[PDB]
Amino acid sequence: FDELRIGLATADDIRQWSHGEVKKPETINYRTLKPEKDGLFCEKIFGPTRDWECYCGKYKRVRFKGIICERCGVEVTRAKVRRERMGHIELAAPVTHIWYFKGVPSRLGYLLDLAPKDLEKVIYFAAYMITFVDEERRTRDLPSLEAHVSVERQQIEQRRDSDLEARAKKLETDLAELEAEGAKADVRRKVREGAEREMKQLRDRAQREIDRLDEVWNRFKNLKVQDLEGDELLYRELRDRFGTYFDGSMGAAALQKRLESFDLDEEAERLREIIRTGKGQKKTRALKRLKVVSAFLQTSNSPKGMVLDCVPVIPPDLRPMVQLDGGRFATSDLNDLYRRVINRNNRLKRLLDLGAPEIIVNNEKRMLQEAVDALFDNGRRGRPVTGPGNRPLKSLSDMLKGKQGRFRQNLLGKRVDYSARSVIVVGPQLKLHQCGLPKAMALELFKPFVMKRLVDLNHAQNIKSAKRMVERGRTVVYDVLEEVIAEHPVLLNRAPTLHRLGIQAFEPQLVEGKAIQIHPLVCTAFNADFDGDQMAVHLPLSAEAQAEARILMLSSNNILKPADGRPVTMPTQDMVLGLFFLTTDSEGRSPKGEGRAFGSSAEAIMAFDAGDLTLQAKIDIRFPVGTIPPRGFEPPAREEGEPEWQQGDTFTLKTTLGRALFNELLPEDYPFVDYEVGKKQLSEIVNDLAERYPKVIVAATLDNLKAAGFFWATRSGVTVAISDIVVPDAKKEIVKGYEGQDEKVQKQYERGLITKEERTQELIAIWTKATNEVAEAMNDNFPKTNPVSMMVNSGARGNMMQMRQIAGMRGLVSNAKNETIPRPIKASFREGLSVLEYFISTHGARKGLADTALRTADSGYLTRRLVDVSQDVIIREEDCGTERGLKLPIATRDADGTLRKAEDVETSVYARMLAEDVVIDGKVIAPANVDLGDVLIDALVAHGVEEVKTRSILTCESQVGTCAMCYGRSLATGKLVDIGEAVGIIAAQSIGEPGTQLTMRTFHTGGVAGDDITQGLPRVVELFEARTPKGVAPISEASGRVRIEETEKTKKIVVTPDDGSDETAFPISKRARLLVGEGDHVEVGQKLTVGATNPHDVLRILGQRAVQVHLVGEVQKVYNSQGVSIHDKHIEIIIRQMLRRVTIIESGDAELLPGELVERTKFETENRRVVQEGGHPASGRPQLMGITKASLATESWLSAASFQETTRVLTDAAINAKSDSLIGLKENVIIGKLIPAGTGLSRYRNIRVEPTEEAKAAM
Amino acid sequence: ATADPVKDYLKQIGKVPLLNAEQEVELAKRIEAGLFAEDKLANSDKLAPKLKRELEIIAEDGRRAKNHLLEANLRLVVSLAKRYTGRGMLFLDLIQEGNLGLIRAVEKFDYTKGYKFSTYATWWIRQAITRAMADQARTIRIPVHMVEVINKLARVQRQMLQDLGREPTPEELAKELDMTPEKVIEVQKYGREPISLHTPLGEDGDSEFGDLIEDSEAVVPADAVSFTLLQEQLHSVLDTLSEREAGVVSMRFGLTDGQPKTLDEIGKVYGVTRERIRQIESKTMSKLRHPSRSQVLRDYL
Ligand SMILES: [Mg+2]
Ligand SMILES: [Zn+2]
Ligand SMILES: [Zn+2]
Repeated sequence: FDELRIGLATADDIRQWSHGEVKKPETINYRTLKPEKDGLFCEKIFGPTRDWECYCGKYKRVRFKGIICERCGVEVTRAKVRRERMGHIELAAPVTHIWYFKGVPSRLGYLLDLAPKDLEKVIYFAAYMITFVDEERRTRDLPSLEAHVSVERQQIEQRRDSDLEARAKKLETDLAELEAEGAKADVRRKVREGAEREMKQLRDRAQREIDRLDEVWNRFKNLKVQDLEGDELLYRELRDRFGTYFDGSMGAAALQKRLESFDLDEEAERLREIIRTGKGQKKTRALKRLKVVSAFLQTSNSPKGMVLDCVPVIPPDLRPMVQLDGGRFATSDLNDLYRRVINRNNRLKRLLDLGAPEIIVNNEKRMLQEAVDALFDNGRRGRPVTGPGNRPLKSLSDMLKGKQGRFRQNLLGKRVDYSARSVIVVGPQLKLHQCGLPKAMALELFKPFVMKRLVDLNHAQNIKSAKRMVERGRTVVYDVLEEVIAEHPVLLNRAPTLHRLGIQAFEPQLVEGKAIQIHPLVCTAFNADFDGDQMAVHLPLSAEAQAEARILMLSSNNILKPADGRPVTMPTQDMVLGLFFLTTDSEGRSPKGEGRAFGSSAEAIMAFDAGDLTLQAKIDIRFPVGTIPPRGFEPPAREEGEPEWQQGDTFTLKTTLGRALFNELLPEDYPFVDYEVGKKQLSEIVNDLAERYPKVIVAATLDNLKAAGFFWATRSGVTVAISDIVVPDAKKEIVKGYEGQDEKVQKQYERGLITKEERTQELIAIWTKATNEVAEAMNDNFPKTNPVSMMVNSGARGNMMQMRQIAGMRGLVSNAKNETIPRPIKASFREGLSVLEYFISTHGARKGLADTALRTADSGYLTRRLVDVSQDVIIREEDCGTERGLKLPIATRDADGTLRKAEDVETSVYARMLAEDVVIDGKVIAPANVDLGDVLIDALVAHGVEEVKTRSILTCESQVGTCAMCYGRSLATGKLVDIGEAVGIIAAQSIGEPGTQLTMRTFHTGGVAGDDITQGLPRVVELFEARTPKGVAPISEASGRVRIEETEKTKKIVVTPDDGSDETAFPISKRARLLVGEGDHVEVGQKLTVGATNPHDVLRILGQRAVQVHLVGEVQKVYNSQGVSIHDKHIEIIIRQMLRRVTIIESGDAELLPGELVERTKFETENRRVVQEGGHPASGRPQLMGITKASLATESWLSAASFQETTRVLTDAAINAKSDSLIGLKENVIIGKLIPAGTGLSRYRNIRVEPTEEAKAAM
Repeated sequence: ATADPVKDYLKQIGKVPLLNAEQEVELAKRIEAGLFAEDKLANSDKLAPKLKRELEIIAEDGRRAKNHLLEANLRLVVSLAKRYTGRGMLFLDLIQEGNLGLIRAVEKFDYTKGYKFSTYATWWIRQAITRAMADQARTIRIPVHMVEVINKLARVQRQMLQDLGREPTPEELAKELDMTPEKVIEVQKYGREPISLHTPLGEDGDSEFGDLIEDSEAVVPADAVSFTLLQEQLHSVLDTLSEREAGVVSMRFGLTDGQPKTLDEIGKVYGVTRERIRQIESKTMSKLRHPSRSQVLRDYL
């Protein structure tokens, strides 16, 4: 389990694994249903089908286990041994493996210098091959064979001359006799014409016999190894004419005979020689050939296994034939493929037994080879073997691949026991850490524990009686159930589970109904909505699992979302509206009892219950001792003649009753919050509470906030009648004026003075102006009292666009294929659309639905790719010895006379760590190795700093992984990241979580294609794939003079760098936009055409820091366009995992291949060991590569096998004979060992616990 | 060399010379020449080496003529194998098995019957093709006589269906074929084709038919827990009884070991009569049959 090897399995290994020969094709008997002898499903080879029974019906008893039956040879043992015992099929003629031959040429490898079409010709029995030639023996006796050929030519010419003389005599004789007989007037001309026709035909066959002799001579003269011969007649006449000189064969046996004598070390030698000198695509050919051949040199596995003689068989359980109801049978397609191979092998053996024609034997060997190929890969070549006539049979590989393969459907993700699922309901009566399971769910989940406690409580005599009562379901079972499930957490989980908070451990609690009762305060972190969403409940089982549920997983410890550090367990739908109504100012609502002193909040509550004081009214309310005053009230303390402090003393405040209640919700140590709460300030309050109070106190305060928010939202005066939604009264006249001027334009267009396109453009412009103006009128119309504004201005639920298109006009709405109708929807949803206006609304609606479906699909795909590329990076050191960092800006866009901090400081500089101390006047403002929060950043920007050096992960160098300090504080705990936290998966999920939340598509292309770059999720995936964007913006290599060259066929730009640097020319199309000055000043910074720069050349000509900044800035500017906030360290992790590979050149002294994928640490180690040897180091360039290519090119082939290309990497590992170290997480999920992240580390599992001496002395 | 080797095989047949009557009778005479010559060579008698080489030349010519007859007759076997295609066996495999039938056919030919090769070869072609179809087409092997019985029953059932236009009762088919109706039920139960395990269910792609079936051989954890608790409780109730009674019951059903022992078998080591040992045995069964020591075992069945 330390190491998991792979390689080519030669026939010796197959025979070692095998336990017999599957000689016969049949599987089971047709009446007794017993497995056959020495055939498929054989009990002698694979093992018995029952337990400790044998085939011949004897030896049914268990006592004499491990013996061999004399009658039938079946070993008596368990029935599960048929899951692990394999045999083999002995093939009469060798066949090739379809994985290596007929694949990617990087894995075919050109090990023999043959074209793939030549292989198709040779091993599919359509063209011959010469396997061996006695070249030195052929060249030794050249004068003798030349003399024999000369003798043959001489006798050919002699017999031609004799035949010519005889034909001349015959022609003269017949001409003389037909001119002397005089049978006809011109019969001599006819016989002469016939004679000359005979002349030309016999001369033709003479030149033809000469031609075949010449062609066989020049064919034999240039015969060598690796020679093919398509024509069977030509090879036959070489065999007949010339003997024991060249050896050839037919089919895959030719490859075996070539490979047994194939000399490959000198092949690598001369191939290195042609690597050293040459030019062109020959370099690439020899490069791939040397990268494949050198695998067989260093490794000890012989290359014999590419062509095979034996075929191992799957054990019979894994290709079962199971009995069903009604007598029907169901078998796997592997049994059918094995049956086909066995039938054809038996028929080939039968043909080899007797004397058979070569065409029939060759066709039999071809169909055998094709059947073996179909067994290894059904559908790789040609029409797949269908079978029933509907679908192709699934081969071995066809279930090692894809969504139906073992890697992705049964190894990474598995079904589980002790799990349950039902719909969800909201329960406000629960705490933060409680969930309500039904009775049936809790009984079926906790059934074995219930039986154990029932036997312990002796309600049942033994286990069977306990099970009988549980199945019957008596009330004592429910009582002991309620006694059991407490102090036993369960894992709740939603199916999408987009991010880390999709699994949260609650404490179960018995409730009635058939639905899981769930705290509303946490349902937004699940993305849960109570509309039939079904949540599965998984049960942690051992002590370790429920301990990790209690400590790591509890719902009262997951306040802060790891995506941005913002609180996520304070939802907004209903409680925020209640607190808004509780704490808002009295505007538009009649304030009763406005401006009267109150002794305490109790007297105010009594007055409010009486009815003479409204909830929001500016009153002077005195507060008892211990209440902390507001942040703004401490300096404006009540004026004092003697020295006094208002910090712990009583005070009077000008605040409403509702704010006093709200500060009764918050803890006593919190300062009196004295403003409109809404949502954003509530998020800030919850963030401050989480940052400055322990977890249990924060859970209690949010539970109080939930309860009071619901209580006051019931009485908040929100409701939606149709009078509450109000249309602007000015909308009628605004629309009337705009349609009047539209009518004026329409009669203006009717005269043809303007085109249709210009009219459409100006019409959509003026109608956009109209909808913006009526939106402004709508904002100016509504008061603060109506509930729609009260639930949209409080951050509760809704945006201003929705209220704009319910009250005001719906505005402009798109057509099919992304254009705009000149006529907008002038009717509001309160007024109600007309027929066709509603039709054009449906145009946009269905496109939006299809867009969000495809968007969530591609978001899941990007999330998976990010998880693969960004995994196996884990915090593994406490601190580095480094001091280098990143120059992240802190103060930007300062005005005249003032300094302003950066706008995106909250996602970039926050939650990081300083690389070194900062000084402005010789004194440190912020110490090194501390987090950067609000107060410290405010102090720095007040002192007058412009940029800071943050110790980020891109500059982190370490012996293994990354350290905690260089990564920065974790955004999910609010503290420093613990050693072992799997930061890579958290980063990948945080990038992939708002993929469905982007909801972006290009509104209009402007009538031209290609002018607009990719937007939204396609832009993000194009950035992370390191691909060249669709809008390419070239960058000048050096500063110099740049001018345009407007060639008519294709535009052209030319930049001439100064200082004697070489001219570089960039090709640009005849497209509309180019922003560079002709004969103007240019440098490396700017871009010749506005567009997305290709980041490959950015890295090439600017540096690693510049390309890191560019990538981070681009993805963050995509994400910030929608409102989703992702911290930049999550991107920086993927970018660091992205630039790790380095491309090397001129590696003539570093003794490895130049111009491939080389790891950075390995390249540095090679440089160190070659400068230790004295040789000059090889050059190297960093290579920005995509997430997919970096995921495939990994050390552990199990992780790459679990990814997309699972056939290429398996063949690659088999050829390279690479064994993977099990450092990683996919390769530890598959095996079932503990993952090396978090609790699974070595430094945590190696603890020994013992009580102290005074502890055992006490008891 | 490309896909669809059926086309490649058909072109590999090539433009073989079709044989008019005198040509194939001359070829058959050359077959006999080669065969009788190699038969003469097979004898151990010593002849002239030149005569031996001449007979070897005749044998080579006979082998060449046998080959030429094969490539001449691959056309007829392809034309006949297509008559029985698309019935669970591949077309080229049918061609190859018909080729086996044809090489069996020509070996058993004589020129005494002045008939064409078609009317004699077609019998062996049909016989070998239907024998291979009986032997190898189905996943479960069915013997050839069962196959001919079942497809004769199928064809006469089809004749009944096209005759009276209705599905006949199995009793009518049994009495019109003179077998018992239970035999007819048995043979149409045997004549069934298995359905592949990997059939898709519907719109969903990941859900296959193979994951829906359970296995009866799978161990149930409840059953194993019940078994080990039954063993523990049986040991406990054995310890509850007297030591001598526990000893005598431990051997009567051979509880201690894997083998039970008779009353005469234990009458030597302990030394009592058959009367007394069976009396104390039946007393132990009666004592365990009392309802006091029953609830600890009645639910255990
Ligand atoms: Mg939902
Ligand atoms: Zn046996
Ligand atoms: Zn570090």
